[PDB]
Amino acid sequence: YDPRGKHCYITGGSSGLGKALAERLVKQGAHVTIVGRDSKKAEGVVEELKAIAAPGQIIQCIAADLTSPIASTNAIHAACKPHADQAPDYVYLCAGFSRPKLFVETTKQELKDGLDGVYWVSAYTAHEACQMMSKQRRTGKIIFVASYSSFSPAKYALRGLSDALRSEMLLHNIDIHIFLPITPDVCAAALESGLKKGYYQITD
Amino acid sequence: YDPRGKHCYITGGSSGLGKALAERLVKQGAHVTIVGRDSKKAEGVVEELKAIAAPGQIIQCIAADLTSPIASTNAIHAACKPHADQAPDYVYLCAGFSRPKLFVETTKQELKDGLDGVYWVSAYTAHEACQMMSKQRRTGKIIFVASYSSFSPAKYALRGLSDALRSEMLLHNIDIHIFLPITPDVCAAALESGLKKGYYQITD
Repeated sequence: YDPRGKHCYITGGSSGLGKALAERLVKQGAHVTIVGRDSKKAEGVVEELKAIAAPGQIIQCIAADLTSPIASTNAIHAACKPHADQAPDYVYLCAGFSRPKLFVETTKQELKDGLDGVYWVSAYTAHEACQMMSKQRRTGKIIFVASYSSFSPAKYALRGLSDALRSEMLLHNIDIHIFLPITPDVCAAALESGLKKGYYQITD
Repeated sequence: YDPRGKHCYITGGSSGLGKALAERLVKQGAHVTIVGRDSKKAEGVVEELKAIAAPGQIIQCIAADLTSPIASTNAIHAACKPHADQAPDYVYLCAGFSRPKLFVETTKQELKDGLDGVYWVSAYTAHEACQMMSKQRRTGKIIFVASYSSFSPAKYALRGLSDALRSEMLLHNIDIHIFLPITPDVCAAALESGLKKGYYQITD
């Protein structure tokens, strides 16, 4: 886990923990690609980080709804045209919304929306991510982030997919990790902490 | 947990564990409603069980894809027109398919299909189920069944929803349970076993 000079593709990088992670993955000296839906929100942060980058560091961003398989697929693909079609190395999955409610209060379309909102954002990407490194036959990491509710299912699903992959994808020699979390940049340290120390599961 | 004279609505009741459960929930003396997709498969089992029922026991079945919110919603509603619009008492969630594969091998549409296949079949029902007892303001139980992969997420999701509900729905005074499993009828005993003994989590 040496991030410097490495493509770091970070979903949800335009808000809390995801932005934080970019801040430092830059300070250290990576190529940092943030994804989000809000173009201005992200292209703002882009230039904020562009400031403190040393010249020649690719610091781009991409507007996409990562609840669409196609958007998820086109995004990661987009972010490597600059990087000579080199797959990313380190991929960070921080996209998420939390609009908490009561089961009985909730429409079925509300439930579907919340799973799409928390699971697939991470999963649809993670898929095409592996599919990329696999076929290019390169390595590098995939890092999931998790943590009245009824988003809970979606969080468990992530653990579920982490665990399935953390098995499987050591046939295509790909690291798999997951986070179980304080100013975001704190949690950011916890993560880089446990990552250099190689644990598959990481807390604060 | 006295099943006799109680509406027992059982998704996936036309195959393994779900059929088994009907066998005994009849032998004991319930009103038993099996749901499945295969009309002949189910209307077969229906009459098989109709044999061994004592007269006056409502033993019906319903063909529905429980991956549609509307099908899931119309089914449970259908199965209570005979039962004087009385919500079910005991609801058993055994619908499921397992078509195991490699992540890298899998299409994104394959993954979506597998979650729909294992989670929503149970969840879309469980929702309308509660929504029914809640608004009728009656009690009764909701029982989830769980247990290279990439159906794993969907299993974790169930545990996830079980856990969320097992909290929440003790505001609408509704029992919540879950199964973690041998001839199906074995597992069937394990379940009725731990259910009369009131544990929320049940193994074999």
